[PDB]
Amino acid sequence: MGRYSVKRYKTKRRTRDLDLIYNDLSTKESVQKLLNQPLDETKPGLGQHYCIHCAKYMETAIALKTHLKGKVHKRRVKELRGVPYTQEVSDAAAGYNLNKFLNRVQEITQSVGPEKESNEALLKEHLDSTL
Amino acid sequence: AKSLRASSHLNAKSVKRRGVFQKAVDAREQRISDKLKEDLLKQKLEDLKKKE
Amino acid sequence: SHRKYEAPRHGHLGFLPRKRAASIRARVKAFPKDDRSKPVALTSFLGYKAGMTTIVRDLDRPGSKFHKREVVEAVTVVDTPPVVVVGVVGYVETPRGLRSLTTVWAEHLSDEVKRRFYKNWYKSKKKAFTKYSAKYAQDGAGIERELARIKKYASVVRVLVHTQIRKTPLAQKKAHLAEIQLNGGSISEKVDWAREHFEKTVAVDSVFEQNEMIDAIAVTKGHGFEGVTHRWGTKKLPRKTHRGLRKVACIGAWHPAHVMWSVARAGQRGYHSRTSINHKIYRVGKGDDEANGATSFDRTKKTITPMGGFVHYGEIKNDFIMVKGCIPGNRKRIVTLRKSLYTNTSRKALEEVSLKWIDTASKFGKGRFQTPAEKHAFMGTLKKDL
Amino acid sequence: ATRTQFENSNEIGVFSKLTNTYCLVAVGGSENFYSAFEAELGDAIPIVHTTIAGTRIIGRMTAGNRRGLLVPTQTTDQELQHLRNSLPDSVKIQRVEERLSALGNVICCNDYVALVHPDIDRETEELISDVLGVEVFRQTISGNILVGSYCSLSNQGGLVHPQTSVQDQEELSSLLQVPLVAGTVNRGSSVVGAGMVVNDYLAVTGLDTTAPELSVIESIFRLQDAQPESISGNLRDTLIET
Amino acid sequence: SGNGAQGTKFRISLGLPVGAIMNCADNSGARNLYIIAVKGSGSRLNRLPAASLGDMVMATVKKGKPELRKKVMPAIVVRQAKSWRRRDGVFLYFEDNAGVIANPKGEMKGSAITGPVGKECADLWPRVASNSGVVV
Amino acid sequence: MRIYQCHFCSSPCYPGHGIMFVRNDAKEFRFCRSKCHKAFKQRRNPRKLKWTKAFRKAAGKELAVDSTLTFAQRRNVPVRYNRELVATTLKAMARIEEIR
RNA sequence: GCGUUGGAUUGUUCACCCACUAAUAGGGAACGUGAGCUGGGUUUAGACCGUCGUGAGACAGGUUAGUUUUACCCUACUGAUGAAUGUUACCGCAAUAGUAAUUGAACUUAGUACGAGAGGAACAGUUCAUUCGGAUAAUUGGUUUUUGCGGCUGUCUGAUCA
RNA sequence: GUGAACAGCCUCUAGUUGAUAGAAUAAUGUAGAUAAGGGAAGUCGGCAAAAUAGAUCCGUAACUUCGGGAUAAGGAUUGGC
Repeated sequence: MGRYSVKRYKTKRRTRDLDLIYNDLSTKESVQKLLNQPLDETKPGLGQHYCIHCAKYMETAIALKTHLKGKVHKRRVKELRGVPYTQEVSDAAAGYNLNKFLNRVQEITQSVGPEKESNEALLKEHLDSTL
Repeated sequence: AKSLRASSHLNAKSVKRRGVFQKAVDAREQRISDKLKEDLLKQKLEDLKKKE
Repeated sequence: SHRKYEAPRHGHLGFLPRKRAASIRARVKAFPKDDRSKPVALTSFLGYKAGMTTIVRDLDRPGSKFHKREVVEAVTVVDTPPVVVVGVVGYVETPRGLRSLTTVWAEHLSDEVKRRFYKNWYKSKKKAFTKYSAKYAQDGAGIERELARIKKYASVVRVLVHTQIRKTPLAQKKAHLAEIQLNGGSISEKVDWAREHFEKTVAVDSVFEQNEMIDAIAVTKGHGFEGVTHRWGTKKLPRKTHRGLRKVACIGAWHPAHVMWSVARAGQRGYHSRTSINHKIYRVGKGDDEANGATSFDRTKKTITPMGGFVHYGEIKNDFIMVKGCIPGNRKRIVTLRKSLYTNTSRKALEEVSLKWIDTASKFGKGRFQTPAEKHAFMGTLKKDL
Repeated sequence: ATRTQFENSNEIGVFSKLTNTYCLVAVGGSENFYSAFEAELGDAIPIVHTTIAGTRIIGRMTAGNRRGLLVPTQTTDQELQHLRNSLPDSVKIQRVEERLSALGNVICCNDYVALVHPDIDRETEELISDVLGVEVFRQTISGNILVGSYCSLSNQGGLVHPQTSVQDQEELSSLLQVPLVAGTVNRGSSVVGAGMVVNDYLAVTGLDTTAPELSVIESIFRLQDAQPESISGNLRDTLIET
Repeated sequence: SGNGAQGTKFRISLGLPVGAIMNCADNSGARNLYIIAVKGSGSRLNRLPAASLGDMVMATVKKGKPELRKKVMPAIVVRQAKSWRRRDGVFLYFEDNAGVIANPKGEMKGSAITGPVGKECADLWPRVASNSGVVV
Repeated sequence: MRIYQCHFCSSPCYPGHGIMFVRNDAKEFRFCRSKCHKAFKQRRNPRKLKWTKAFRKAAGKELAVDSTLTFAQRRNVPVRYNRELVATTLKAMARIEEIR
């Protein structure tokens, strides 16, 4: 309706979203798939220098050092902390599928949580060494 | 294709009115005329209450 | 030249002239013929339109690609209180037309139809039929004459009726008169039917029933003096043309040196009288019947009146006709429902519907609850409750 | 070995599902396609007019054998209720939620061994083995990604599309434990799973399917009662030309 | 409708007009498609022939294999991103525009289709329904 | 008919209300109304918006864990329709609402 | 009676190609159409080139830049009132004038009729769409001075509040 | 006061409250805006409008009279306490 929301938030100009980015950090395979992508000509960094949290390609390796030291990227780290808000959070609020929802909160607290927190802890060690 | 007022379809449509689709109307005009006879009998019963 | 590019005409020349109609109740131009063996049957009925709502339906249509599947669509709800007979008119066939020759009135009339005959009710001494009701003395003896004129003469018989505007939440107090023909055979049986209904009210289900194709006529939505571009559909001139862009550029040629009658000028839009045919009745509910909105599926006691009622209208606590599509006219206006004018041929005019869910969420905003019991269940409790 | 045409399409496995103990048909238009199943099957098994998510393509949305029937997520509650009313209690009917909806392209199976798409999740792979009572193997036919569209099975034998290498056939028959032939149906369609339906005693295919192609199909599924499939060597004379 | 299209095509909203670059979904070897014309279209002064979900449109490849490029060939739309109407009570829209290239019979060219194919297209073209990994 | 809730609003969405979005990952996002739909386009967070129900179950408002809130789950086996099951579920749903 | 298009190069009509479609039929109305437009072209003054001329200058050879005025009048046409028929009020009749619907597919009939061969119909029954028309606002979308609610920047009321 | 600034916006001293007004919100206007999907298919022609913009840091091509080209292109960031 306004001017500014139509500029950034059309359907054409949409980012990935907060659901799929949590699944990428959930395992060790897709961490190493997205870091070590094959070079592609259409993509901005020629298929290199990609941040996993902010799904965004960086041009130069110097453009990661300035990106990781900033309030934009610290924002997306804090955004991905809790349970990633699937559809099941919306239906459990109405009084519908608790045990489907209660098992997911149980697994993410026990199993997937500290495995994701280990995978992010190795990204900060990996991007430190290459840069 | 054939237009709305062509002689072929209007001869074809006249047979269907002789058949099924007039029977449903003649069934309809008997059920509605039954309730209109029961419209007087309910409204004459309320007139009997004031006769009391 | 030769126009270089053919294009269909803008506007329909059948509906000329576009002008304001004579009254807010459109007169009916033609009636279904006469099936003179059938019982006596009122041809039409008149009620008040009230809003719109959505209906889902399991479509029982053989041959379609939506056979045995669910279909959502929009319907209109016309408030239809019972209508009471007050008069009988006969028409003699002439070689000039149909000339009326006799009215007969019904010995005592309600306060509403006397209000139709004045424009200043509060000043008048209300002397409307006072010298006429005295003519129902010892045996009447004039009314028996004027009835027997219709029995002898008068090839067709129409029945004066009026509505019950005091029962409608619409605040206007003045009923509308109407003429409705009868289709029973043997005009003595036409006129002896109507003599037995003086001061007597006719319901809605006694004129229509479900799955019937009807047509509604009304006066459609005055918009005032409106320019050509939205009135006829003329294309806009591109941008910053000298003297306007919402108009017709070329209006004629050098011969004939007169503006033609068909060149899309500017003027009135809306408030015309229209006839739209083949509208299908889904539901004939009753005012005394609680749980009108409950289908065979829903099993929830609720009336079709949405939360906070219809917008710009009261409550449907009366008989109603749910019909699909969109009747011309707006809310709180008077429509007239004729019946079909000919036997309809297609399979669509034969199918029996079964409504699966009626919407009753509020139309004053984004309605998200059917009943107020749902909302207080879903919200929880509030500060003002305890 | 019956030729049958849905409205004017030679595709049958798209529009119908056929196992050993039931059959599923679409509802479009008129009962010509439904009658041809009553010509062959009789009253011995239930045949069900059904829709899946309000569609007509019910052979590519569902997947199953004589033990079970799997419907995707978008199957509505009425249509899931309608399947259990018709089919008896010996069949299990269970709605499955996934990423990918079309189970017919993804799961090809017999009564005994199933094959799945590689990207299918292991939380369904457990459910497939539990409902259908079969084994599950993750494999691709000739590097083509959809094992249900490009392969058709029964307990009798199996048929694959002609891009399958001969090395690929010998490896894959050890998994399915049935003989395998590269073939075409409906005059050279590569999509051999969608073109035909087959169970252990009946094959129904399109009208465009030629008489050399019926000879291959009647052989490998052994449709006559005294066929040991070795008559394909006797039917090799059709194969060299066609 | 026309040739190859089984059944009738109901009314859905017109999303892709002439000159619309849309993604190429299959594994044929192209990246994007450029609509130049819509088969089964009308004829009215100054209208643009607009495609919809599940129509066979002629489309040239702008970016892809040079073998596929510089020749006109049919294409079937599978994703729309304009809000259209299903006849049960919902309006839905996809994320982007997409099309797969085809012969005039209505047969597919590649083996796979990535992303969801529309339900209105999947009833209409059976060969698209054969290669559809994900429906809806 | 499947009275599904808003993805953002957790409010019931009757047939003919709101928009659905379909992701490339092919899960459905059926929305309550245009208010909730434009909040999802702008990438806002329903844990932080105070008027939604996902906030209230999380932030110590209206109770989350209950015995009556477990009855409504889902069923993926279609139990073949005896009447006397259905006649008691009408007594069941009337009672669970009285207790909730 | 009813339709007859979307684009590319040119100021150009004309011309030809690409593509859809049932088809892309031909012409008139001051070679329709400027107080309807456009100024692209043509038609003044400035200026460069080529030819001609001793020279002023010529060329409608080529190329650049160039003031577009008025309707409130009568009439036509689209709309809107109204004196005069005893008054005023309601319900009607129909003279005349206008007129509107249009094409393409699909299931079934049928892979049947037909064939020295492959190939390959229609009428009856039924479902949808294309162009046009008339309406309507349930729903979805668009619009916001309800400045309805909330937020933000600079400043001003001593600060909070407003 | 904000800010690079005698910019723009708001205020203090000083000055003015003058420019025919009242009621309603039809068409067409003049002035100023927003618009779903597609993005020049419009047109003599991207005319107009939209987009970009201040600032710190990284980075900058063909060519060149070696002075330039250059803010070339392109990329990260900006509040509060």
